[PDB]
Amino acid sequence: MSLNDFLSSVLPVSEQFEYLSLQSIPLETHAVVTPNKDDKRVPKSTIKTQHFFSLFHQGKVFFSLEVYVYVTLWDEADAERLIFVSKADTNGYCNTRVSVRDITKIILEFILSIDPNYYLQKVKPAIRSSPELISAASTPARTLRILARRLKQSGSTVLKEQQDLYLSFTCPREILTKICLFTRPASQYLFPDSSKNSKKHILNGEELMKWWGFILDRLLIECFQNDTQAKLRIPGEDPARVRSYLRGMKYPLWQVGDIFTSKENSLAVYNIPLFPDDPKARFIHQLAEEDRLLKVSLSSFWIELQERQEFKLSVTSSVMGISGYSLATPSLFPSSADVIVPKSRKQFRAIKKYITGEEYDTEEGAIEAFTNIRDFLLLRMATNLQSLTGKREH
Amino acid sequence: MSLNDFLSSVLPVSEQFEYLSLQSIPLETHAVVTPNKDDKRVPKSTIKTQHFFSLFHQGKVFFSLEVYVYVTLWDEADAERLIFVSKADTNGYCNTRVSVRDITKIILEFILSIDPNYYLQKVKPAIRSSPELISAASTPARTLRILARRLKQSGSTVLKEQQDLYLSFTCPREILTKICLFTRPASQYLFPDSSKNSKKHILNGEELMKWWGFILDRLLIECFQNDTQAKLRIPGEDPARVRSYLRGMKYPLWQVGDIFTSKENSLAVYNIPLFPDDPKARFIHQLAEEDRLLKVSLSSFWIELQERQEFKLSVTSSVMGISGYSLATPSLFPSSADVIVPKSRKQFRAIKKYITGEEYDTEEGAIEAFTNIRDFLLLRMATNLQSLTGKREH
Amino acid sequence: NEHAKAFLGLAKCEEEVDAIEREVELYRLNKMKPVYEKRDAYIDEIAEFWKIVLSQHVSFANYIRASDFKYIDTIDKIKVEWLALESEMYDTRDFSITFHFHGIEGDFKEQQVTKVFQIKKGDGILTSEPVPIEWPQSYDSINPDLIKDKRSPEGKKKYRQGMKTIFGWFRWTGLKPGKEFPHGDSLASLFSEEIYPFCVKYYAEAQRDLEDE
Amino acid sequence: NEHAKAFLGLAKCEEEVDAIEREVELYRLNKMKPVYEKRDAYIDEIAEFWKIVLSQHVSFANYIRASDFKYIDTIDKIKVEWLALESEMYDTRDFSITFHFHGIEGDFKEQQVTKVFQIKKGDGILTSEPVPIEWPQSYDSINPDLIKDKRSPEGKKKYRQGMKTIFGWFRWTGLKPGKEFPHGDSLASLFSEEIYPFCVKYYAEAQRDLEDE
Amino acid sequence: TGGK
Amino acid sequence: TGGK
Ligand SMILES: CC(=O)SCCNC(=O)CCNC(=O)[C@H](O)C(C)(C)COP(=O)(O)OP(=O)(O)OC[C@H]1O[C@@H](n2cnc3c(N)ncnc32)[C@H](O)[C@@H]1OP(=O)(O)O
Ligand SMILES: CC(=O)SCCNC(=O)CCNC(=O)[C@H](O)C(C)(C)COP(=O)(O)OP(=O)(O)OC[C@H]1O[C@@H](n2cnc3c(N)ncnc32)[C@H](O)[C@@H]1OP(=O)(O)O
Repeated sequence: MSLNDFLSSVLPVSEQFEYLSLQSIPLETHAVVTPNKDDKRVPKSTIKTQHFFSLFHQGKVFFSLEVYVYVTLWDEADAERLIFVSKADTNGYCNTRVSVRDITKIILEFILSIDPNYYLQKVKPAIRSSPELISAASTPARTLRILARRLKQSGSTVLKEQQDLYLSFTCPREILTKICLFTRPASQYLFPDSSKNSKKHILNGEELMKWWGFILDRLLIECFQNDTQAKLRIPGEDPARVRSYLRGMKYPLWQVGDIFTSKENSLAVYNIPLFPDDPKARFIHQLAEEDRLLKVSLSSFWIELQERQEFKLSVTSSVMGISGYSLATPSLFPSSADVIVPKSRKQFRAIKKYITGEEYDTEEGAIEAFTNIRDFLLLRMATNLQSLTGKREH
Repeated sequence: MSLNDFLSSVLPVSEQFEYLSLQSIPLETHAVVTPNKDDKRVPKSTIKTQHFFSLFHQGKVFFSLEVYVYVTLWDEADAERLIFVSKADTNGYCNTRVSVRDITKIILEFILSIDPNYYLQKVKPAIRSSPELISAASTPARTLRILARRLKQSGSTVLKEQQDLYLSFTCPREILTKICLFTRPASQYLFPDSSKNSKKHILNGEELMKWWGFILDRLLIECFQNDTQAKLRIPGEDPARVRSYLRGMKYPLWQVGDIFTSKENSLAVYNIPLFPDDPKARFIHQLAEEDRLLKVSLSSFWIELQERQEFKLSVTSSVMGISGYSLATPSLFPSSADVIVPKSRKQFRAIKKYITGEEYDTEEGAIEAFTNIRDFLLLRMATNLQSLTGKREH
Repeated sequence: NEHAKAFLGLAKCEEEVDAIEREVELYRLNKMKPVYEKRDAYIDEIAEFWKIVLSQHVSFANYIRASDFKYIDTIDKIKVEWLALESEMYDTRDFSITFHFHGIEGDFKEQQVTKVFQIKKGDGILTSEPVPIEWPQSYDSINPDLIKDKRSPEGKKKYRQGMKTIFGWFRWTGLKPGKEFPHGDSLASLFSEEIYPFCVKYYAEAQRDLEDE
Repeated sequence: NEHAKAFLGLAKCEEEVDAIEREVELYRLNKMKPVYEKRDAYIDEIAEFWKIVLSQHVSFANYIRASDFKYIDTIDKIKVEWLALESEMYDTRDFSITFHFHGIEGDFKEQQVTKVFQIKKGDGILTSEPVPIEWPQSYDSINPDLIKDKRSPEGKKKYRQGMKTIFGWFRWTGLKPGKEFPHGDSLASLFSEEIYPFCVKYYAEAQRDLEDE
Repeated sequence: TGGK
Repeated sequence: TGGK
């Protein structure tokens, strides 16, 4: 079913909401995990895409989520996809009450359903290929001159495009699906200053970990196979201690550790995935400078991560990791109403900024975010947020 | 006994160390606690002084402490002094091992011994009083003109000074002595970047609280009277919970709460002391802006402090408070060797900056701090750090 | 005594350098005036030049309502004039900004407005004076001069909304902090110091072959 | 086609404004040269002028060893010269700094040194060339040209120490990051842009009646 | 100069 | 431009 169906089935009955599913243009990027030179199998291509969502109520935004999906291709039919959950926030300006927990789980169900091949149709290359082009390497003089010699010679000032420079791939509809996230509460992630709002509920470290752990639990049971790999890791804690939280989980296979183990290449840098704004990436790049990357084993990485302040002087954080196959075969190219794919990074940023760029220390910002987001979609993109009729009893 | 005696009696035997006791010029300042208009007794004068210490070993600095002493005068003989412990740090560049805990306790013993009247001799007024002076309100032209008309008329370019504009007070040698501190671990406070040093030991929230709690315990037993008031407060915790830590203390009168209670004026702002860089001051000034100062009772203050992130998303912090009379009558005007009192705020800052201004991500900074500090004292002040022969067995 | 001489001289320089800077500045102000004259002449021949510059400039979008762009799309000309040339009675930092809008059928009027910005005493803050402008017919609801009571609950609500539009920026003065268009001074300065002086840099960037800039 | 005309013109301006700025700048450079000539003449009559300025300037102390002040107390003159005047073969941002030290009996020699700073290609970083100077006799231990091996353990130790003295700043080039005097470029710029141009502001501040400034 |  |  569609994104629109999913959200409605978790929002209160009779109630009306609106939402925004923004999506980046799938860009061919470097490997999620740093590859080693002398290695049999290294990635062929890594396709990165961002899904950013926001919910609105009565003309106010109140929730947002930012998730990256990474599709890695090793060869012909050997693929693999990873869903990385970056940020999730609320600003406490919802007039009504809702389960953010269920909204968040639902949006991930949706993402899980998407056929990986969807990000593989047209992919923006990291570096592309008769001259006479105006690009970043074009002083304004050059550019104006160019438009001159292109007017004098041609009727107008545009060219030819058939234009196909724009990658394309395939892989099996059912692949290995990974989910990775790093819990770390903070006053706000996507709604600046919203922490100054009294009605905003902040989870603490231990509260957040359980919160996320429950959502993944639900996804493990309902969306994955009974042999799926579920790993939990709580930096600064005892394996006995974590096993105790895990006794809380309803899914049977939760174990301590992570999904990076691999006895092949037992060296941190060749195993640890590097995501946006992630502490794992952080600590890795820290070693790159202080030159130790080829000296810290995977085992040591975790032990050292715990030290060096950050974790040592901050509340409970956890690393969750999932790795298995989904019950149903993920096969769902989202409709124009499931997603909005801006023409460029520039437009993507600009629409996002209407939200993550506002000041939420008052209801003003959250109302501003809503109007600016619809006005803009309508004006410059000829669209409009989706409306929702909630349909969940009690 | 002298500061020099105190430290030596806590540093290992035969061992040699050096230290710096820097002291600000006692400045007449505003009240520690915000006074209410319609109040019978409000402060007559508040004298603030800063004591800043550093220890050195083998040409490296490795420890520093910054404590303010506040002497408040209500009238003729009704005085009161408060020792506020602001910062304490290490950079983990001590070649040898020492009890920072004992060094820190010792330095506070010392401070406790000082006769309050010492800060009362000459005090720099907040605002002072035949014209023709060159002051902050003197454009450079004005100043040069002045030096001109002062040369043409006089032999030189200086004036007359007998000059007495410089306050002076007295109070009983034995007064009510308060000690206030707010535990809050952090990667570093006085040694920038030192957290990047591997050999530096960072306490966490619960580790720090016990650390401080033990030092005050020692001071309560050894330096105060058996009816002294000792209060502990752990924002975000249960009165049952705190009472459990307190069962650890050797001093019998530790209770939950703080030393601000006072049923007289049950309103936060008229009770809470405002110190440099203190969270209590922080949260108060927060209310001044959002205009609630006259609406938050003392009781509520503590309950609200816990919320609004900060505490909600940070490790264990405690508020310690002491209030009683010292066993021995504090009566000890420190010698030229107990303290170094720079000629001005400007020189004070400059010497301090040699230490708190360095970069300690390597032994270089800590060595630089040492040399620059002695070179300067010798050159511009004709002094030199004190040397210590440690004398503590095992 | 030869020291009283040196000092007395240094003071003269001190009161001088102030009036010297004013000069090196007015020189630039002058050198640049005709340069913009020429450049503007060309610009005026280019279709949609300013509509394009103002949708390309990334920072500008942040100051104003998304909806204002329907009216911003209608800017035929922007001319910045540094007042210090027309009389030494002005701060070398003072300037006026003239906009021309080509209106829209049955919604927004055609018009040309000049808002004046000059530094006021106290290092000096930048201030302005309100100036008339014909708010779009769409913006009736949030029109300050169409609101009966700005202090009423639904009145303060609609008013604060109109104060976030670029039309609301034409009222900005700099003297009622928190009350008027947000950061009106920063925006003015953006025009005088970035947009106007570099319009061409942004037009050329809007003109990149291939969607993805 | 009238658009190909506008555009082709705008490009001319674009290659022009670069050479125009160079002009408004050289104007200032010129206007200011004689002004410093006068001002310096007076300054040269004032005893201890620079010793006083350099101990008053708060930020300057941070760049150098406390001990260097014994030698810094000996600076009779500092003269900054902007190279762009002596030939258009220099960046409007290039400049030389001339110091004069009156030495000390049996320790530090008397001397006058000129270090040259000019921007190098690649927006351009500021660089310099080493220049001779007679390090104090006290600083023998940490004298780079008195150290047999800079790579030896006790050799790298003493060398890095000398590289934190203001004498070590005379070697700085800008091309061996992390290896030479720390922030040598920021310090140079402090001289050319703050200390030299405002020496008098700091002398007057050193001259406050009453210890506490 | 906040910017939104 | 660190400053020490
Ligand atoms: C890996 C990552 O993505 S990390 C991002 C983590 N994000 C942050 O730290 C940003 C700040 N945190 C927040 O904004 C939010 O608290 C979130 C997103 C973590 C959760 O929001 P919530 O609205 O608290 O959660 P949700 O609505 O599912 O309910 C959470 C619980 O608190 C309760 N709750 C809801 N509103 C309130 C309120 N105002 N006060 C107290 N409790 C409340 C819910 O009933 C529920 O309790 P239950 O389990 O007993 O039923
Ligand atoms: C209100 C205020 O003033 S708040 C300021 C609090 N400061 C900070 O957060 C700044 C960072 N913290 C630090 O720099 C330091 O850890 C301090 C000052 C808190 C304490 O320093 P320490 O050297 O750890 O303490 P001290 O030498 O007394 O010994 C502390 C304990 O750790 C042990 N210890 C000493 N060195 C080390 C080391 N390298 N590794 C592990 N443990 C060590 C000691 O034996 C002792 O344990 P014990 O009680 O079992 O004997």
